[PDB]
Amino acid sequence: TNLQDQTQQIVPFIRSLLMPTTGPASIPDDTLEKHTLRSETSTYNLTVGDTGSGLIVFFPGFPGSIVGAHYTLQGNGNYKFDQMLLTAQNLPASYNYCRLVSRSLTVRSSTLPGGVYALNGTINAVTFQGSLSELTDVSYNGLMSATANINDKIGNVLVGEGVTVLSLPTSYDLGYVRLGDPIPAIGLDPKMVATCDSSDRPRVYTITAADDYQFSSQYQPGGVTITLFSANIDAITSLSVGGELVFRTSVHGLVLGATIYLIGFDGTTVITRAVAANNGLTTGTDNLMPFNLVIPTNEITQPITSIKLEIVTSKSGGQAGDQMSWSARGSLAVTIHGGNYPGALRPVTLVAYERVATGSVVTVAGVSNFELIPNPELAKNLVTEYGRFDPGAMNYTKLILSERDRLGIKTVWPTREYTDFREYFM
Amino acid sequence: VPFIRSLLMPTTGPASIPDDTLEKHTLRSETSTYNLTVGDTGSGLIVFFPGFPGSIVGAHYTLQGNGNYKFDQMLLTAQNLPASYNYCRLVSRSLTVRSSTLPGGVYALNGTINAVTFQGSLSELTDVSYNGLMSATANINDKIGNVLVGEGVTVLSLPTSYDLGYVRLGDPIPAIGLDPKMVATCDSSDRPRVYTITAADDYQFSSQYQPGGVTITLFSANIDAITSLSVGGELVFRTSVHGLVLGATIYLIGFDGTTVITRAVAANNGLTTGTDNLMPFNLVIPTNEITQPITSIKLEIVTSKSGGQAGDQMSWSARGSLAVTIHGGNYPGALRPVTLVAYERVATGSVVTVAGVSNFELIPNPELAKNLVTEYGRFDPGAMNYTKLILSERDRLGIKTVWPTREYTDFREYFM
Amino acid sequence: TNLQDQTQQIVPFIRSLLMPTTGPASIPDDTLEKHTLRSETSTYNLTVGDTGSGLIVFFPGFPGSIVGAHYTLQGNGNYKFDQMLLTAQNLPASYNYCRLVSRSLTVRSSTLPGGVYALNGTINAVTFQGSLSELTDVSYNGLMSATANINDKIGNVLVGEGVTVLSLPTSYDLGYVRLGDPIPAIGLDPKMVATCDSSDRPRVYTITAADDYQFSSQYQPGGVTITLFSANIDAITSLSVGGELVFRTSVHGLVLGATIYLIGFDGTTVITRAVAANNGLTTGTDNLMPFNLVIPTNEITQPITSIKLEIVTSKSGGQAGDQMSWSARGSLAVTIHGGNYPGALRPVTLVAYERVATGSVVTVAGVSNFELIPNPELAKNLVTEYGRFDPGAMNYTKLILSERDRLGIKTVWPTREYTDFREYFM
Amino acid sequence: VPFIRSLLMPTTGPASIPDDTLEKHTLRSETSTYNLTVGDTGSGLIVFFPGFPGSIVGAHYTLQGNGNYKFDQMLLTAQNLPASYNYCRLVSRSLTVRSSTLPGGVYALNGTINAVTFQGSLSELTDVSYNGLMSATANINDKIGNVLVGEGVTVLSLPTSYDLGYVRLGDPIPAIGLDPKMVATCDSSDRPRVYTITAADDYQFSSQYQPGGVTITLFSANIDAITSLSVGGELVFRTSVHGLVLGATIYLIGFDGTTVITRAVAANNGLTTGTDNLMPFNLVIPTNEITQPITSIKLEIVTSKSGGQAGDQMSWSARGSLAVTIHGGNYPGALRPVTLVAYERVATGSVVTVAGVSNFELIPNPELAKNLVTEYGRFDPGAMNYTKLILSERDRLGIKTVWPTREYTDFREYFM
Repeated sequence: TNLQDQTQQIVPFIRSLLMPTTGPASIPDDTLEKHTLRSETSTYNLTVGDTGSGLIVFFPGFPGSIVGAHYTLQGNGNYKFDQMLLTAQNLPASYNYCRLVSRSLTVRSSTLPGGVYALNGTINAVTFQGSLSELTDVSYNGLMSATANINDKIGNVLVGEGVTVLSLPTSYDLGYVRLGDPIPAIGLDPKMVATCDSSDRPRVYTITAADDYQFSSQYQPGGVTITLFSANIDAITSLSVGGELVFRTSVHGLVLGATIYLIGFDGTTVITRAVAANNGLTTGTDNLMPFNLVIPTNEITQPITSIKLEIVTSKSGGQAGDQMSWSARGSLAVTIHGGNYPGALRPVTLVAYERVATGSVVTVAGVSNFELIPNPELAKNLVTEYGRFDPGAMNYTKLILSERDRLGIKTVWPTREYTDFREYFM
Repeated sequence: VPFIRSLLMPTTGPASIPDDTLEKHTLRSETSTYNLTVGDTGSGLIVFFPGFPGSIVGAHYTLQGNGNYKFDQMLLTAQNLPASYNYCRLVSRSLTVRSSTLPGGVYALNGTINAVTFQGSLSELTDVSYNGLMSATANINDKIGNVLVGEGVTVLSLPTSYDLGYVRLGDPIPAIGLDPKMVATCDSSDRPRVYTITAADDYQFSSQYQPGGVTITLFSANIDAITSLSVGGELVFRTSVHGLVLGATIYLIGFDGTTVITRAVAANNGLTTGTDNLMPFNLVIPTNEITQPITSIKLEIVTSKSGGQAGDQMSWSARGSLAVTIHGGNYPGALRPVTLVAYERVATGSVVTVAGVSNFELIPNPELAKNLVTEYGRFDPGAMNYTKLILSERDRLGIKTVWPTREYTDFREYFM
Repeated sequence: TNLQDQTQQIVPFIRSLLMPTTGPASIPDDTLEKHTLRSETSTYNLTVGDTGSGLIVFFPGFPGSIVGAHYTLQGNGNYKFDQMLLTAQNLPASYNYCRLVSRSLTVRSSTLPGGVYALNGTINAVTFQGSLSELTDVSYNGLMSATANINDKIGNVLVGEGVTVLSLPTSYDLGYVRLGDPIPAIGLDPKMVATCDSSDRPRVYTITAADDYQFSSQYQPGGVTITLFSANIDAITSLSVGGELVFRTSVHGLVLGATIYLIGFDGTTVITRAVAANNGLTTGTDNLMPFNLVIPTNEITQPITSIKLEIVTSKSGGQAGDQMSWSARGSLAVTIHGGNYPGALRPVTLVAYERVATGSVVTVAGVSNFELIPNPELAKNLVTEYGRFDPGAMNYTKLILSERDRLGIKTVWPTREYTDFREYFM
Repeated sequence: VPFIRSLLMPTTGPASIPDDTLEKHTLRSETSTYNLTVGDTGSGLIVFFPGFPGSIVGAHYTLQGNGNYKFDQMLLTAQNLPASYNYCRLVSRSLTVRSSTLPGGVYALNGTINAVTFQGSLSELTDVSYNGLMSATANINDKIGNVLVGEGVTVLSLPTSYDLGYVRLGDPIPAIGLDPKMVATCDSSDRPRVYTITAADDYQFSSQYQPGGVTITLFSANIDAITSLSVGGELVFRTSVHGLVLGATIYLIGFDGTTVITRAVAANNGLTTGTDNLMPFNLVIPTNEITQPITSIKLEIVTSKSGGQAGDQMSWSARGSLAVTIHGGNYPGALRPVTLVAYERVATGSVVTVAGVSNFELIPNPELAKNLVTEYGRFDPGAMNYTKLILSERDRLGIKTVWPTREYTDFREYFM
């Protein structure tokens, strides 16, 4: 395939929705705003590990320049993070706002490593209607029993034929999200950043960590470490943590220390942020540590599945054999900025492969169709205008999406079936 | 259809928006008039907020004999909307700026007008000068230049988005306290705008001891704010020199560069060596003390060591991230469409006249909802498609946002 | 006049060269290169002084955002720098290269203050084929003796009529000019700038400052200051000073210091840079101070007219009325980076106004057409392409400019003669 | 062979450029061939200079197991042209990147190619990865994606400018010296590129005493060099502490992060209290020390204290600005047009074959000019207008700078 950008190719909405490789249109709905169309590609040659198996989490509907992430299944039974898939152009560096019109990806392996003379490999895929940590079984086999819809899952497509991910809409009449763009700033630190993050429709978890949890342990050198909770969260962008815990004690000479851990999908620790240090407890008094954590977007290198609180307690001068004890009563509220905008976390497409030869490649190639608002430096030079009026396009989209089971339009295609559906729709 | 009559001619009256937000409301229309005296250089800037749901129409700035501006006042509406209403929604707005002096001869008085419609907020502009306004947009019909003040400029509010919820105005809720200066309101909160400022990344600071302490500015960053704001986060300090005392102060800086609000965030933090020291940030700033618009934020750090020897070294190391939250910031209209009207060197003793009409979809507070009847919008089919068609053909029909006023009179007679 | 910005309107080069407010065209020549067409306005309400007189020094042909400079005239016959006349869009912020296509300015004072019944003022205006500090007589009457051509000057134009300035070409087949564009760079100092300068066709002034020059004076406490030379130079953008002076003496214990001044058009010192610091001398041996100066563009707030070198000599062990003496032999060079580009300094138009009523205005309004090359952030999002082919345009331009004394085409027009010429050509 | 045939098909044979530059010369055609060995990950980056007037074709980089790159070699033409010629112009150039590995079965081997043509230099690219190449331009005839290595890509050189003079090849001049490894050349001088870096604008430094001193990096900036450069300017150091001494070093960093060239700029430079202290910069970097192209530059000041004591204070403050002249840097083709061809994950045991042909107009050195005849160019009127007619209508005819090899083969067949 000889890919070219289609951003000067004017197209109706109904073609650009189902065939996103044609070019961008604008979304016909009640949001009237001056904007700019841009069609953006993404080309990858993913590497096959030593077992032949993997997992390609796709994020269809994401209103920005993240497509997904690739993982390699290790030999012991775990996953290991390879890289996050992106789009071609870094969209925060030139545009403030964004809104996804359509998207289509293509996963295929057909090109025979150097000492190999036969082709091997199969593909299972679904489209799960929740976030990545919400999914209960992420195997190759158990991936299929994730949804009850027939059209949202496909089974044992050969890896040479390939699969095709199609982005069906999560909503309309949506607002433009704010891309995480730098704002002008000067500081004494040369590696100082400041961004304007995506903030409309946030996601808030609340975690009751302890409701009078009694602690009891003996003295040890260096302290005693427990883990107060290990709840699951969902994060591709920035996030903040708030709340408190309230401590009571009857033993003198205790100091406290807490830390927050953010664990990725593959199980490794992504971020360690210290919370308390040299926090001396006083008996007969509700004393407390507050939680004021703000984690920026660039700290996140891979997606995040869980969050964890470890607390290190140690007596100052007991030194031999004595008790240590405290109680905890508090609640904390984790806020994910822009977590409930439909598409940022909600539809998750998983494409897993098996049996593919070691050292072979799995080629992922796609094209995204956005609509944007420029930043102050690019708006001096580029023209924005309202969308071209087309009546009866929204009704025809509602018609197609309502009568979808009999027309056989699916969000996860075999490539040979998507191709002659496309040629019939031509 | 009465909606494009109320949209292209907002002095005619209000009409309800034909979209799918079906809520009981009442239509009200409110005027804003001002006779603006002119400065000693004759020049200045009028920033407009045309899509803004609320009483705030604009802001006035006068340009000094230097290059810097000076805040004059805030252009508001006739009556206060949060004193009698809870929710609000903008239908349309028109705003005329003219010099009401009328020369008695043939050659006119001094002063011309530039007028651009910038598609981002106020602090995102690069050049705010009179010449430098006409770079800020590349659209042919969002800017007009070199228009005489005797003719005038008229500013129109074209939509930024439809299907928008009603926004809560900054209305007083019933509250009692011991301080007679207590103000408790219910601010606009839907669609926040959040900044994240990684201020320090293992930054080191070293200085000689001085009496009183050494003050540095850790960062400065451009943010936009007209209403309630909040700062939260944490800086983390490590040191090895004993006996340091830390104190931080936040700042909010205006469009004229003058400091609006100073809040001492941390005071008398004593550092401990070999541990991990905390300076957590907890600020809420109410709307009632935002006197002018806010353009940037600053953070100053003042460190000092008890003991007092002139050869002493003080040193610490910093890392952290802080987050600034603008409540109701990413609502379309509250900050993003900004119209600037700059007049240069008008004659001394001249009067510049601002006069307009705004049209609303309001919802009354409970003491006045005993007397006002609210009801659903009057249904007309095809108003939305005809609005979409007229705005799709905006370039060929010559519908602008700023213009000369006589061109708008010729447009208005041709449209009626 | 209600100015609008026409860059979306194509035009031939003959209509854009003679009537540059119509729109931008592409220069037909053998410089074949992908570019974008950009046309820019510039509007000013200049303030008249207390005497009513002044001067407007334009720069027709400058390949950048600098149009000119305004100087008011003081009550004691001196001048005083008001401001720089610039283009609306800062072109180095978003473009890297630049050629000028056309330009057309208009000076006019039709409006008058609130109580005044009558309108005063007359204009002289000349086009001078040399640089700014080469002009010998800058008086109101002495402008007319700056050129011998019928069409490069006009006098006694009433200020309510106005004067129009048109830039006829100085050359063709010129390369583009590297604008003073910002660079990606990080440093410790937060107010760090680093630019890529205009450097094609530089200008060199060499100055033999001394040739066995003998100094002798009595001892004053602190030393005496003497001015070794001063010379007329020409600089708007960055320049460099390089060279060396070699000192030789026979009096024990002397301390030398040197400082370089740069003077504006009005006489005030723009830039001071020290060259020698405490620089002790040695008897019986030639010892030397070198010159290594780099002046960036943003240090220069007004056009530079002369350069000066003051040398401060001193004696460490003070004694009442003893002799001090030295000798000098050295030559230093000044390199105005990109000074010899035809248009950047070589033609200058001066528009002097007299007897305008005080407190009134003088209004400068123009249109400048360019051909530019975007920066790496804007070339992601803007289409650039080759110029439009029209044969015989270059020959017709050469014919028009060969017979300009017969056809009556001039650089300095009076207004409404340009209007009836414009309506006849249209 | 005419010019318009030699421009679009450079394998045909060389012609001379029809323009107003009449000079006795001789025209020439050179062929360069490189069989390339693919690294362990399988990916890399070939960076072509499609308009370079001399005999430097490109540079191979290899992507490692981490994110880093490694320099392989500078790809060159067949003969070293500065050994035998003085001056040059480039007429045309065409290069071809594919694998000559000819699969036996039905399916092919691993490997794809991206390719873009970027209109600025190499250190001006924001993202240089495989995926991030195809964002670097907006023209659809300057980028292509997922091209198989079995098909391959083809790079064509279209003009950046015409009516440009010759450039001096870096030929050696006759010289004698005591040192046997003495190099003296005459290199490219016309149309320089000058950078101005205000390195410190009243910066202030403060630190404790340490043995060996404290090293701090003053600035870092992205420059461009394939041939010789120089550095000039000063720094004025003000201090207040006795016994200080300074020493600086300028590093030139390659495209892969590796330090290419280090030069001691000043050393054992003592500071005097209360006066200015000048540290002038005078560096000349010849062409032969540059092995891989330079994309960055640093300055690192090592402060120290004479007669030092533990825990003792040392501090200074500096101002100054610097100049960096790249000789022959603003000449069109030396640095400004750059074509990048990135290949990813080619199969194990496969070779990538860079092979092409370049056409020149050359003037010999005086040892070879006594045996070749040099003459004026051939006269063909209308070749320049026909060239302009082809290039002005480039999108309707579909003439690209990067081609698939099969589509350029089809173009070549129906252009014969």
